Amino acid sequence: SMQDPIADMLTRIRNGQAANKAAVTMPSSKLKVAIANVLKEEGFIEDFKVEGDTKPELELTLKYFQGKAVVESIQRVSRPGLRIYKRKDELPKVMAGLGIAVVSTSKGVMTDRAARQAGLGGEIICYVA
Amino acid sequence: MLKAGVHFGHQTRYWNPKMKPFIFGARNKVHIINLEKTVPMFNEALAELNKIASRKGKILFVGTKRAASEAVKDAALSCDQFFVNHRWLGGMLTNWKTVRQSIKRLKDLETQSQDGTFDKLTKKEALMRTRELEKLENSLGGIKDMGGLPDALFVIDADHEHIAIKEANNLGIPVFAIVDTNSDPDGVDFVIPGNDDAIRAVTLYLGAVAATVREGRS
Amino acid sequence: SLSTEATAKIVSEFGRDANDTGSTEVQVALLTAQINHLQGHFAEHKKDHHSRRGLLRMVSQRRKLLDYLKRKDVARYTRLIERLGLRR
RNA sequence: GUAAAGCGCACGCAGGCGGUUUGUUAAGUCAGAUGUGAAAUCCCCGGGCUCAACCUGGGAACUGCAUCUGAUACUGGCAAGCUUGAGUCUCGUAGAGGGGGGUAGAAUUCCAGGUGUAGCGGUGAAAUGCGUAGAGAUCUGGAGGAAUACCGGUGGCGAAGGCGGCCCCCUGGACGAAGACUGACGCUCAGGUGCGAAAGCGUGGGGAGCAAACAGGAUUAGAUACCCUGGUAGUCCACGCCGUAAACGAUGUCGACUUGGAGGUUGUGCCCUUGAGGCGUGGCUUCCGGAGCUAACGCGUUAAGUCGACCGCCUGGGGAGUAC
Ligand SMILES: [Mg+2]
Ligand SMILES: [Mg+2]
Ligand SMILES: [Mg+2]
Ligand SMILES: [Mg+2]
Ligand SMILES: [Mg+2]
Ligand SMILES: [Mg+2]
Ligand SMILES: [Mg+2]
Ligand SMILES: [Mg+2]
Ligand SMILES: [Mg+2]
Repeated sequence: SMQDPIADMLTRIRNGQAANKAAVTMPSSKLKVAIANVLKEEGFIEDFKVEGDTKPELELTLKYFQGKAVVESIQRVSRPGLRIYKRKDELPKVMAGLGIAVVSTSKGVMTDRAARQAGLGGEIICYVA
Repeated sequence: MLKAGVHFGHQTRYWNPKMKPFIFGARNKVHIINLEKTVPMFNEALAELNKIASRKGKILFVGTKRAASEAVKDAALSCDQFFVNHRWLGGMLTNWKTVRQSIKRLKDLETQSQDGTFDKLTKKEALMRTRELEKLENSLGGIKDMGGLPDALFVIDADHEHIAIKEANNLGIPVFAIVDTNSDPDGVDFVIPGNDDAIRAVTLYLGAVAATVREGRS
Repeated sequence: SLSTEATAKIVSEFGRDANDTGSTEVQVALLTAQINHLQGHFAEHKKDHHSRRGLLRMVSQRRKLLDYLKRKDVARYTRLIERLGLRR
């Protein structure tokens, strides 16, 4: 059963880009959306939206570029049953900077560089390069 | 794209999830080539041919299928435009270096029968050499006057001329095919979804494209 | 499975009101029925292993059901047990 | 998957993991600070022995443990709900699913008798064997045991093993439909529990056919075999024991995404239903196959593709699944 909702979003995305699928959908939620917002304000997807009233949806429109899809590498990190929490100076550097690492800080779902510069640690989430 | 009302779609239900973004409908089982998105590529893609076509663009036409074949000659021969309507050879493009050897032969042998130079030898060895042209000209004909890889290329339907397409892109030759439903477009950089045959669909775009290729040279 | 009559009947007796089979307490009782009854069918034959599966399955389900009740409302839990003479 | 390696299969305690919204907390988590983290090593910058080894000044490091102050996104505690997960109900759906009891017809063998006469049976040939004490064949009556031709299939059901005539009785599960209801009650699971083909073991029954053993006969150089003529255990039954299999998809379970084509199976919505006809849309199941994966063979929306939760197992071959 859905023991890890986060992964699904990530998995759903990578699979889409590989399937040339326009966008993607899924039952949104606090974190789900917040995470997507990072992918948006960074450059990995066209945009995103939360449809439905009682039942949350998610119009996570995947983005593409030239003769290839945007997201070329996106995996989980702080997976369940093996949560990973790191400090400010203990934050990884996805693809030497070219990529990004979505991290959950006490301030919000920031990015490696972001939270890092702010001066605070946080639970990683993925290495969407 | 008004004339497009003379070819519509084709192929029952075999198609290919790759040509899906180009299907108007599927009435009476058989799909329907989305003529609406075919128009944009009709010209845009066609216009590009005129480009290189301007400088004696060696536009090589392809199509061995019954209908096309007999017609390919006319449309292409309308000018420098080369063509091949008798089953593509294995390497006539990539292995041009070795394939050409037949071209030279066909040429010299062609002249043999041309002027007073073929008449001689026993009917056996005499008529034997006739056979050669009876075939060499069948495939080497629409290329014998070609001096190396064509400036570009243009085939009727890729799904059948697969071999041709491969040799092209393998050498780095642009591809313009009119593949329909049951056809892999990924092998063509300029796809033109349209009936792979149809008495009109063939002759139509044939001379239609030949225009900007023969009439399009300044 | 269970007698339509006895089924609906046993429901109203524990239902939070009426026509609420899904009700927690309800499930237990309704389940305990075929449970306490199958005993006979099983007492006889005995080698009806395949049928045992259904029993053992629904049996374990009762537990997994009661534990819940005791977790989200110690009240109802301690009650139902009584009316059903459960817990040893 | 085939190289070493998916427990034969289930149920499930501990354990691990936990859909969703808000509030609350602030334990994990992050930050700041204060302790403590001996010195010497190590490291960087710098000195002193002609240099170097060496000695040394300072700092960094000491990944750590604790206390205090906060931060609240995430995990967790709590309270309150939510409904998509799971389950309950109603209604149908098909079925070699299970236990018990009946029961029919086809054939086999055997017994009795009628008819009839010199063969039958068997093989590659034979031979043993059965026949004049009358076989075989044929007809009539009867005794009994085991198994259900046809339907029947790429079929169906089941956790696995496995399960086919028909009839009833007791009984479990799976599926669709509209909805009505409970409200995360879930997934997985070491140990544990239970189910386990065949052969085998115990007690007591039953015994037609087949058949280890055994006995002849033939084959052969030999033939403790294959082949022939007989034939015991057993096979069948009841209750108990034994737990193994190439217990095989040689592929653990649960959940989510990822182009297609062809066909079987059963449920359901709709169409002059005017038709079996057509369209959809669920569960299951074969075949081909793309992407991708693969050492290749191959797998391919029923994955061995792309991910997540949990478990089992592998670490060269022989010795050895042997000894103790
Ligand atoms: Mg082996
Ligand atoms: Mg192995
Ligand atoms: Mg297995
Ligand atoms: Mg020290
Ligand atoms: Mg919380
Ligand atoms: Mg046995
Ligand atoms: Mg025995
Ligand atoms: Mg099945
Ligand atoms: Mg395949």
